Amino acid sequence: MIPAHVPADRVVDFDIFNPPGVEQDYFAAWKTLLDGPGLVWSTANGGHWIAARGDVVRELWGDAERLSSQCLAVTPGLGKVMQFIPLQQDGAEHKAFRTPVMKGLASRFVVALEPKVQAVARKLMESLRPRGSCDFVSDFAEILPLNIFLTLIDVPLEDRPRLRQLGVQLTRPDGSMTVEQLKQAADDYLWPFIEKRMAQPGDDLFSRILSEPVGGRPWTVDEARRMCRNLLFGGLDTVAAMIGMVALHLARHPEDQRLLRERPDLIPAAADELMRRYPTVAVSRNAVADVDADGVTIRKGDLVYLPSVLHNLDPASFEAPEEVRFDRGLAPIRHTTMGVGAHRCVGAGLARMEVIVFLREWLGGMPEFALAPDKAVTMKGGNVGACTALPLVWRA
Ligand code: HEM
Ligand SMILES: CC(=O)/C=C/C1=C(C)CCCC1(C)C
Repeated sequence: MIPAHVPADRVVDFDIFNPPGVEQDYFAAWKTLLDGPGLVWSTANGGHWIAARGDVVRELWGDAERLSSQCLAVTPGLGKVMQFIPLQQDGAEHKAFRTPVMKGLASRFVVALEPKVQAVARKLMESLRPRGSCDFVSDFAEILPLNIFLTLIDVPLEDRPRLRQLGVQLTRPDGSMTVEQLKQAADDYLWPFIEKRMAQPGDDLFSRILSEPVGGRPWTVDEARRMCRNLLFGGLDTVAAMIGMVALHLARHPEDQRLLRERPDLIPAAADELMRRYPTVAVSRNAVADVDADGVTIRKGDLVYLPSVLHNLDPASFEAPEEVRFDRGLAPIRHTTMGVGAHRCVGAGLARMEVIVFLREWLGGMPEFALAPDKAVTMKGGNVGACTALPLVWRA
């Protein structure tokens, strides 16, 4: 049965956890919703809206006042549990908490972090280069995001090996452990780091954030719990997918690989264009006020799903979106990879550096890689799309 306020022509059954063809190609899968109305109602997953044209994706994603970030996901009970700070807050609450978190991730700090984050990326590269091949997802993409985390909070080097294992269970698969247990496992992982740094603040990421006030008052212990968790998680799944799609891109365009080994001065621009090119994040909102859009109305209560890839790769919003070209003059905030509006990734600057440093180490130190001849590339769906297997070969 469909609600009165949803025209029957807008009804689809698209399932956002498996768009069909998602395993073969994440983006085409999503891109099929372009041949249809700009805002449709999906009967899967308990019934919700999906934004399906870039103007709609972009406009709704900015409506932070009428579209709340509180449900977190379309899966009942998952928002209630994780309570991400800032990611799940509205209005003034969200303004207060965002300020010092943001300030923790300021340019000079990302910039200061460059050398250290590169060496990490390089060390991982070197542990693989002798092999002549690798499952890049499981051996690199899924492993660098946690390493960098370790380096952002500056854990002492002795501990890093023990803490990488501890951490590996929760970067991340699925995966028959409740939403509740998951959050317990990351709080337990994170807690020790929090005690040390609310006690003896250092100059790493968390200390910096934890010594700033929140609207005048000091962080409570639970808020730091919620905000740290949020930094951890916000930094793992998305970065890996991205680093993944970038290594993808290069295995399938060896000519870029040469453009880039020849013109390493071109890496920054290529990061920005690659990041516009392969965005795989999608978010939910819950309507707190009735919102008109695309000549229809979303009602208080309704859930809304926002795939960034229907903005960036909608040819109606960007010329030849599927072309990696170097003459757009597009500022990154003009596309929706890292989101839009009040909720726009605090970690933008850092991600972009992250990718750059990967390119710099991956293209400099490595020889010419390619896809393996007899192993497929496959991706997955959900909120953070990604490859689930990326077999890559090269002459050691
Ligand atoms: C691959 C790189 C990344 C991508 C594609 C990505 C994607 C996003 C997107 C789309 C949002 C907006 C979410 C929304 O409006 O619902 C977001 C926000 C957020 N990201 Fe990222 N992210 C990335 C990296 C990071 C990193 C490196 C960190 C921190 C270590 C991080 C921490 C956060 C947090 C806390 C927010 C919430 C901001 C708020 O509500 O004010 N992310 N990210
Ligand atoms: C449910 C969960 O464990 C992950 C939640 C998320 C993160 C950290 C990144 C941005 C939004 C999203 C993709 C929902």
